[PDB]
Amino acid sequence: IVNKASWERGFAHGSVYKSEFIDLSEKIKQGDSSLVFGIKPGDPRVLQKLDDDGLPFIGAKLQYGDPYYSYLNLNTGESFVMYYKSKENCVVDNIKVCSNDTGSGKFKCVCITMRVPRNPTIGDKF
Amino acid sequence: KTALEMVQAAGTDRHCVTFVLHEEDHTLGNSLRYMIMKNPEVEFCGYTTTHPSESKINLRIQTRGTLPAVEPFQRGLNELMNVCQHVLDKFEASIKDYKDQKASRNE
Amino acid sequence: DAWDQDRFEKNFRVDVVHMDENSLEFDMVGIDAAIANAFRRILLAEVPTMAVEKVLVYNNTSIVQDEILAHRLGLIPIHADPRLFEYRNQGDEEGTEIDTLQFRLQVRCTRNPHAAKDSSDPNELYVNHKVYTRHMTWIPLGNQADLFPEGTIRPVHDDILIAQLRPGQEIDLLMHCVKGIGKDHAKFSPVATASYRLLPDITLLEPVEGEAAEELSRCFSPGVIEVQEVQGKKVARVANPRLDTFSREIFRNEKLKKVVRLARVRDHYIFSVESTGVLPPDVLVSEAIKVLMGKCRRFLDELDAVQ
Amino acid sequence: QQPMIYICGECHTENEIKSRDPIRCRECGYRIMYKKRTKRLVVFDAR
Amino acid sequence: MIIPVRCFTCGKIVGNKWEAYLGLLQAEYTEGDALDALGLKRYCCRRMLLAHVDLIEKLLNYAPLEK
RNA sequence: UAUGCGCAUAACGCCACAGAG
Ligand SMILES: [Zn+2]
Ligand SMILES: [Zn+2]
Repeated sequence: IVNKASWERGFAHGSVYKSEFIDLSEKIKQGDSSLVFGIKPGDPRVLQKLDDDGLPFIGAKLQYGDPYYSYLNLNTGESFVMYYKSKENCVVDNIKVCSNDTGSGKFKCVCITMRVPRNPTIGDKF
Repeated sequence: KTALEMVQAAGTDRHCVTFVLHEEDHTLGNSLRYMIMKNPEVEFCGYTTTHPSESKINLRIQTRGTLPAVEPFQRGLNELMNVCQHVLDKFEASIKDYKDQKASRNE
Repeated sequence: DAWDQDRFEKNFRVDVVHMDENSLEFDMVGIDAAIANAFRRILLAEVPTMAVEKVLVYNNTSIVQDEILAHRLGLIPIHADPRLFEYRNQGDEEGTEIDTLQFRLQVRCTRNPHAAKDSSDPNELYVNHKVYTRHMTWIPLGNQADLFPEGTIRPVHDDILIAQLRPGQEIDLLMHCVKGIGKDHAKFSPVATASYRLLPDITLLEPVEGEAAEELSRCFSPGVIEVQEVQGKKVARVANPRLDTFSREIFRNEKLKKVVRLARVRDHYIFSVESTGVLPPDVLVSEAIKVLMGKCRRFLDELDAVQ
Repeated sequence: QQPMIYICGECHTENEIKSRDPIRCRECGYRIMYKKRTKRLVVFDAR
Repeated sequence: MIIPVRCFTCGKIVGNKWEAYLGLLQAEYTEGDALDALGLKRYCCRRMLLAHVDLIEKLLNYAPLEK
């Protein structure tokens, strides 16, 4: 048994930080090797929900079905959007953007880290 | 919107009725149980909370003769209110007695 | 035996022990555990206060992250009078002058340009590196600035450390205070703790003399046993048994566990109400009695509406 | 209007990155860049 | 990480007592005497400040802007 | 088959580690 009022104050509150490494070469293998994160400007699928680089804001929350990232094909013009498929509401923590080993890589590797709250509920183990 | 349910028994006697008091817990329930058990015309009285997920109490009152068990419930409510009014008067008079004795003994 | 109101009003009395700001010890004599526990439970969880509910962050570059900082800010007591406000309705995201308060916290840490002198303490190197509770600025909405004098709506304690910054980092947010009872969330609870204990009566079943009096004086809390030199020999007597904490250490002394009797005085309570600072604690006890009167009046109105 | 600022991991200088240009810091050439947090309203409950 | 605003067990405001506690301990008080001089009478309040490990000063050595 | 709005996208095994009861 845990006191409710201790739990409502800060007793054993937590978090879990999930880091999802998104690579447009490795997963999104459609061809032409020219995918970059970004939005087609004027897209009603990403309005005020992803930033102008097709990548969520850092304060932002993510419910189910929210736009998770957007990437556009540069040799075509078509922009795609990917949706957030996890069932837990998270808050974006940071987004780091990666090059290759030379500093010549293009804007296609990213690593979103999200915070899931996870305060103690009924059914948690102490 | 209705906070109070009166559940008579299968008999239509109205001498054994369970009172369901919504949005309520051990505070009013135990104080009412204390004040209704002071009635001589009450055979049985107890309360219980139905489940922790719910917020209501069941309160049983069984009377002896021809009075229904609504009259001890209403009398126990009025008697508990009169108790709390007298406790309020005594407490405020004592606090006012403390604040006058203290403010004059340092001056 | 029926409920005799006159016998209750003869035997009931309240004795105030100590009252300052934010603490109150008093006695209730001749009341039952049902009603005394009712008062204790009302003070814990049903006297309403004002507390932060929604936190609208704009920028938060600190390391105290956002959902943690919101809970952090909800646990701060807001020195408002909760009796002048109302419950915000179900589904009102925008609260009016009646039922909400607004506080703006907007602190930016910058490096101290001058007078650093290559030192090491943060109080000289940085400015606004600790975000305290005096940084919360009340934003009056509606006509609350005329209804409340200046410096009345504020937090109770300024110097509760909210967060801690470094140069470049910034906390920019806006808080909404609503009214609620501590049954809902513990942030609404107006008391540090409110509790009682029955008064102990220590009696001596046999006169205790000599070194046994000193053992008796040490087997209790400091103050209850006055050992005194009447003839030059020492005898023990109970003097202010309120100080005893029931450590029951006299029941380990094999010789002296037969000469005392520890019991409690039935229906003699010693309350202690420690306000957090939202209201004075005597006002909290008055409102806690009025809450139980309101419960009784609620169900009497239900009975009269059925009839 | 409102450029996308990224912060280098080492030198912490602010970097604007478009879609087609190679990502590396314009000063020190470092490979990891953190996205800048900008002012935008998010609502939390104090609970 | 950072000093809790309230005690966990009872709701006593303990968040405004961390710098006072450090200033009492640097003034050569015993930890029991420094907890007495803050009015922490129940041991629930008293372990909140006695056992607090303040990870935010270690966690701000990695402060990013360093400017 | 699932999601989103009849339409668009996504449609898996084998080892090895780690864990729960
Ligand atoms: Zn760099
Ligand atoms: Zn405590």
